[PDB]
Amino acid sequence: MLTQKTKDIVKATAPVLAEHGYDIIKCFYQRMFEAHPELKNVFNMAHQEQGQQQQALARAVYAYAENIEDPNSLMAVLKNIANKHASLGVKPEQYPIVGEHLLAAIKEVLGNAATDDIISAWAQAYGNLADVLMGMESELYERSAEQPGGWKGWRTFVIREKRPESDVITSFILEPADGGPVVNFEPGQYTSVAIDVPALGLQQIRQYSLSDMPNGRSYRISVKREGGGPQPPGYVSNLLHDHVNVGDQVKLAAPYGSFHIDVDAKTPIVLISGGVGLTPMVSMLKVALQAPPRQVVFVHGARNSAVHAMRDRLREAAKTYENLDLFVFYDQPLPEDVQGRDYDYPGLVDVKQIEKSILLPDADYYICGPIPFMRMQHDALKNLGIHEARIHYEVFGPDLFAE
Ligand SMILES: Cc1cc2nc3c(=O)[nH]c(=O)nc-3n(C[C@H](O)[C@H](O)[C@H](O)COP(=O)(O)OP(=O)(O)OC[C@H]3O[C@@H](n4cnc5c(N)ncnc54)[C@H](O)[C@@H]3O)c2cc1C
Ligand code: HEM
Ligand SMILES: Clc1ccc(CO[C@@H](Cn2ccnc2)c2ccc(Cl)cc2Cl)cc1
Repeated sequence: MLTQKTKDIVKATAPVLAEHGYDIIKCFYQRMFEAHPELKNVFNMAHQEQGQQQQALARAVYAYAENIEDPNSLMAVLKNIANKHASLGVKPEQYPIVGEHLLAAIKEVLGNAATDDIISAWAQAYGNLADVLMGMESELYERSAEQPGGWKGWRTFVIREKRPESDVITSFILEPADGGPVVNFEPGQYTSVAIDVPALGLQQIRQYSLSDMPNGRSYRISVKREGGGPQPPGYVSNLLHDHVNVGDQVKLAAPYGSFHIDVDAKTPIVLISGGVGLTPMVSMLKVALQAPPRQVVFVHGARNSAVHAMRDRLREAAKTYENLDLFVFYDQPLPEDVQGRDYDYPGLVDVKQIEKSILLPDADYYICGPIPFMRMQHDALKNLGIHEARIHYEVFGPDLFAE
């Protein structure tokens, strides 16, 4: 537990760590993987190769230092991290490993600036946080294990169905190879696919939102091909698209995540998604639609019809259910796409254009999609006067972003 003096050093030195983030990250991974190559099966080996994490790291040390006197705010984001670590299968015995290399890295990068006081302070902060996280991750592991259909670590699943949803998004329906029940989850939650990457000669792990409702038998994920156009292709998403088929096997983690609807609630929901960001919205849609009433506004932005996933299914849903409003935005509509017919509005999702349809009293708003899309939606919702507490978001990447 941290003395006042220790927290003050953290507050005074976080900028130094954030400034040297690139070199630290680079040194940390060089050291850790030399000591423990096997850890390369748990981390992302694309990472580009570390840029996104430097951003994450810079934001994370600042926010930590900015909230070190407020344990409640700190507990909340720790929960999101525990959930992500639980999904990856992070183990208490790995905490001393990360710690040594992180500290050895920080020390080697700061060199002369790495005083005893400073190294002592971040080392205590590493330990304080390690403790909290391990306890949270353990409690999450036990809760999955004990529930009907639950498990710890990886369970083998077989692909039963593989269906294209658009040019770029394909669904996979998964049943356990053992043939038993699967655990319940909250709409909005994710699994993690663990699979061997031939090009890498390594296992890689990626999160995917569970895109259908709980049924007790199977899970659905819906995967966007992260393809070419100067940028290198994604590892796992291309692998699922081209090389995984009906009858092949993957490993899955139990459902985790802190982004979801309260199923027992009867208050309304506004579901705002961009592109593949729709995947957890569909699960929330399908659940909320049973039980009086409940009231769902499904607001989706896509490029056009070619890349619009689940297009015919949502359209049919909007004419079968009185409690569902559908609003579709097309950013660059194809010539065969016609407004007032195949989509509602052109351009980006803009909540002002449907303001009275979305501002249901004491609603909950849920946002998923690319970061600038989420800032944009968050901002717009906040200019209508919705309380920060009523806006919920999930990042398809590290972070900690639109915090
Ligand atoms: C909570 C959560 C939920 C998610 N839900 C979904 C979902 O429902 N559906 C879905 O499709 N995805 C979802 N994702 C995203 C998904 O987990 C993966 O990040 C995504 O599928 C890409 O993985 P990959 O292995 O294909 O790409 P990686 O190999 O991990 O590469 C990542 C990206 O960087 C690019 N890149 C790689 N190398 C470079 C380079 N050196 N220079 C520049 N760019 C580079 C790649 O093209 C790719 O777009 C979710 C993520 C999270 C965190
Ligand atoms: C105090 C110790 C730790 C802290 C504060 C910490 C914090 C974080 C944070 C902030 C993230 C990003 C969360 C997200 O993407 O939503 C993360 C991700 C991650 N952590 Fe930790 N973590 C710690 C320890 C560990 C340990 C011990 C392991 C064991 C291998 C580990 C493995 C990972 C992995 C694999 C990711 C995902 C990043 C990626 O995509 O590669 N972490 N952690
Ligand atoms: Cl200089 C420094 C100071 C504090 C941390 C704190 O956390 C580190 C270690 N780590 C990695 C995975 N899990 C934990 C980290 C977190 C998140 C991300 Cl996205 C990258 C990193 Cl490196 C890291 C470098």
